Amino acid sequence: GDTVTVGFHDGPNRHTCTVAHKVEFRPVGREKYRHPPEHGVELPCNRYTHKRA
Amino acid sequence: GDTVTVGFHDGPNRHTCTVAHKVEFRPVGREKYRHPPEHGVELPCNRYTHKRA
Amino acid sequence: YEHTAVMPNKVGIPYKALVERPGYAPVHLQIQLVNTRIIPSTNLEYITCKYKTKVPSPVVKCCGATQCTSKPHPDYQCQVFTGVYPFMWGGAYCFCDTENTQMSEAYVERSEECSIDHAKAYKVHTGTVQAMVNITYGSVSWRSADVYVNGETPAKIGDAKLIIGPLSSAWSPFDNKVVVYGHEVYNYDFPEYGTGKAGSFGDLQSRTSTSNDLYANTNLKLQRPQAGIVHTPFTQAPSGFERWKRDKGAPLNDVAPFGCSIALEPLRAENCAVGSIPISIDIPDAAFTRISETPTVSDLECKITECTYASDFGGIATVAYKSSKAGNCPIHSPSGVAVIKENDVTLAESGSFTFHFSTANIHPAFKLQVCTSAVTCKGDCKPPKDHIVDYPAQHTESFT
Amino acid sequence: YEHTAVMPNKVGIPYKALVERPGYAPVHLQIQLVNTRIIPSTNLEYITCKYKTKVPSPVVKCCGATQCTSKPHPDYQCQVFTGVYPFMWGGAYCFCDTENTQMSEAYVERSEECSIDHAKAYKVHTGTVQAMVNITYGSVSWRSADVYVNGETPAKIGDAKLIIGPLSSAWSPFDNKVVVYGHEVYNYDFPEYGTGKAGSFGDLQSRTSTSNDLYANTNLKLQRPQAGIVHTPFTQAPSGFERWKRDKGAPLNDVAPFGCSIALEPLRAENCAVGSIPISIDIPDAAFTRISETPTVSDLECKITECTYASDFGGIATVAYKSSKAGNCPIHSPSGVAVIKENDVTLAESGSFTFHFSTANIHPAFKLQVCTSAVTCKGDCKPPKDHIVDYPAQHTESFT
Amino acid sequence: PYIADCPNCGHSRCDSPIAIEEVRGDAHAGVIRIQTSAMF
Amino acid sequence: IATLAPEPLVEHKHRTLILHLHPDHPTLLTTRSLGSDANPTRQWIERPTTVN
Amino acid sequence: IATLAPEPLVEHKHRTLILHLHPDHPTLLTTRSLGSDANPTRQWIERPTTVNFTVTGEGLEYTWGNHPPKRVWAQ
Repeated sequence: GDTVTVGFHDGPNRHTCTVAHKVEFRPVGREKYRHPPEHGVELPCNRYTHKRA
Repeated sequence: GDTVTVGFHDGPNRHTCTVAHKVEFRPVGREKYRHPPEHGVELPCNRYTHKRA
Repeated sequence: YEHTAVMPNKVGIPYKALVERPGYAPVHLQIQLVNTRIIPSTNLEYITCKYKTKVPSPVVKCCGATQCTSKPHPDYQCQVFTGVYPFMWGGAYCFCDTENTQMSEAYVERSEECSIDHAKAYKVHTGTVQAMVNITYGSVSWRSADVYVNGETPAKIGDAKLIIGPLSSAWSPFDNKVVVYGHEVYNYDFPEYGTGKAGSFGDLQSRTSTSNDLYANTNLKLQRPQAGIVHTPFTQAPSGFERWKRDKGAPLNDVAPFGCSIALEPLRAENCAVGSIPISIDIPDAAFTRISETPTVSDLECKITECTYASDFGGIATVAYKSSKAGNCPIHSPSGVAVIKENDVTLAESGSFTFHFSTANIHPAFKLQVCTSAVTCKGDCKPPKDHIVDYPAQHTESFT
Repeated sequence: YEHTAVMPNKVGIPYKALVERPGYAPVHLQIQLVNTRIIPSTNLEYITCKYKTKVPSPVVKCCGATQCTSKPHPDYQCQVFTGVYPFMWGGAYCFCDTENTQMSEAYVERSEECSIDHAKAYKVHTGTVQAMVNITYGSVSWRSADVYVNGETPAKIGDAKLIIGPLSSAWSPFDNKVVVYGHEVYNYDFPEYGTGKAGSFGDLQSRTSTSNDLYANTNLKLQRPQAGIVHTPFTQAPSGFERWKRDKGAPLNDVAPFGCSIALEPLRAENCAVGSIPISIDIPDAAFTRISETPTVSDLECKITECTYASDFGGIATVAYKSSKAGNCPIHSPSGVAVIKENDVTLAESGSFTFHFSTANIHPAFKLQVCTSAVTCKGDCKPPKDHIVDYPAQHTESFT
Repeated sequence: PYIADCPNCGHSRCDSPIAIEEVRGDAHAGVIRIQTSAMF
Repeated sequence: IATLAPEPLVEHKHRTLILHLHPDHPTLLTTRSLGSDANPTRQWIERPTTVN
Repeated sequence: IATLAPEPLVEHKHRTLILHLHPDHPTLLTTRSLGSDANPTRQWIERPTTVNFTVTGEGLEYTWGNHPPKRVWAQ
């Protein structure tokens, strides 16, 4: 996405926040997808964790 | 967007309406963005008002 | 019997030489240079990575100036600004209107990805190449040992003592200057630590990941925030680590010459098939069989039957073995024309046993040394049809 | 104004070049290559040290044989022995008299000194030389920064950006193969890991101190204990680390050429005075003084008064300064004949001030550039008497 | 939960508690790590 | 509130501007050699490019 | 706590160090003519000995035992 656009809903109001940021997702590999598939080989990508510890 | 797609929700039904229209947003400037940023110079764009008066 | 042998550098194929010790029975070799991992001498010059303009929160003095100082942060860009009216949650808050001062400061810092996703420069010298040479020797039938190339190093793993190289083919596929990224290695003339032009590769240049000091030519230029609102215009080149990932060059494991593969591991360049290696072994004399115990095979005859003018061991030839005793008989073609799949052939009392081989000359006139009995296996060969699979066993092309 | 300058590699003496920027006032240099520490590319090949025949306690079977096996300890020498009657505290104890068997076993092991008192081999490549270059620049008057030699590296420590080398004098005083011991470094053709003849250097050859595996050619030969008594004759060469400490060769910090010192530290070879270095600096333009603010000094006169044909700054010369303003005036002899102690001279309105220098030609006809005013300080010099102290400031010997 | 000045907060520059700084579309897995000024 | 492209990297040569350049988005660069010979140039730049 | 050999007697000559020398114990003396021609010397000295060293123009260094290394301008 050209931008990033964030927001919750308190309940009385939308109350969001939005920003510019150049985003892309190349997967690691000589394939230039636009999105991760369900299958294919695994290989060493860079990525953030689920966790807090 | 290639199209424009409008709609409210009365509450019992979606009840929307949609249409074709070629849309783009060039910002005024020699930069061909896809979206307005948070910063940068101000310069004389064309734009519609918030108001009714 | 210290069997010196010049030997082609090529990885995935044995080199079944023959020990011609005068006095006892000869013994075949099977020298397969399973690897040619290199590990040149190198130096970590600087990690680079994409910056992060981790802005320290600007000062806002409400009526009058706040002179900035040049703090020692890397690329500590700081510029005082006046003429604001900063809307912060209550409209503006500073009651003046021009004496409202805003001091923006921003320095460059290693990303969190710098630790992990980071290019890596090197000044690369030549170092010393290695190999996990298998020899399924003689009747020993096994040793898979890691060795060197420098021509006085033995490696007594198994029972045999073996001295390798130095190879003549000193092409380090690495250039002098190299950049490295995860696994893709780039023989790139990185500018240097301390210099890299902003936007260009190495805008951030940290010695290592821990190194708090660095060189950040990012052309970071702060601009004044707009229309009396709190924020920090940082105008900056996205990194030369951002590019160099999508306007880069191709990797040396995809552009090298003379047949190499690469790893972000000890910085080896595996399996570089080029030139020859003067290899010499001191066999254990116990492994020898004395000459008076192997059958003498002479008064024989050899002939091809279906010679395949090819790479895979398609060439075959019956041999009218004329033995004295019965048993094993190591074999080899001392001429490099023919490469043979069988090191050893079993023999009854003067039978016949075909072997497999491969050649490159239409009329293969190669000697065959069946345990001290030479013979010309002259004949003629046929071209194949089916040539799209990995690398050959023939490796003997010459004038034909 | 990026002041390129070829520059002799010599450690303990400044090189006060002069910035001739067209347009603003010139500025002197003072480039003192305080160090030339080298740090070639190297590889720890194997530590050696003296063995310790840490004998495992032999077996004594009392009636019949105990076959030994070749345990994998380094140089595991073990030999069964019969025909004993082992006196152990009660006379003998095994009641037989020939079936009394004794199995002696001994392996080689790193000494405890191997960790700490140990020679250390290396395969030594060339690497990249360094320096803590002081420049007490201009009016900046200080920067003492660590730099490199590779001719695109800056080091923006202070305010000036400076690019050094590559030097032309590639004599690495280290040879290819080097042994190292504590501080005394020996450019020795160590045989190799895995090979060293017993008694000769490297009888023990461990990759590192931790490395449990090694190569121990010590010629360890057990002999049978005497006359029915418990002990373990181990007949062995005392180490090639024992010798190599009292029948060795001399150290490279005592036999090197072209003037080097050494450390067991990053394996540098300090202060190697040889050849020249093409050095180039980008001064901060702020440090310049514009030309219209320094006094113009022309219509002057220069003459020696007591020129000393020597190394120490014994040469002197008054100068009939003929200034316009009054202030400082940087000075230098663009000819390398004369080396001057004073970078800068203060000036009243057209006074006179002697400086100090040193030359090598009997008739020193050297120009002197007193802040954009040249002058020949022609004259004649006198030889000294008192030549036994450290190294010169003259370093300009040529045809005279 | 910090509150800062969102740049195009629906209409224009408001002061949202979820004011977005440090967008990081630098990984590969379809993922972005974001900081709101809000501490949920 | 409008656009702005990241600053250029000015590089000197003899009567020649090398410019290593690196935008955010496609940027129309253009010039005017102020001689009565105009000799202008136009090119949208989205891919980072060293120009002259 | 370690060794030290008695100081030398430095004597000047033309590009030459005469050194009347007189140790306590056998002392390994050695030098390094700092030209790219090293021309070093080694000799254990236990007997007192007047020695000589052809010093060059650029310099020599001198190591009276574990006493620190000296250096010399002989122009």
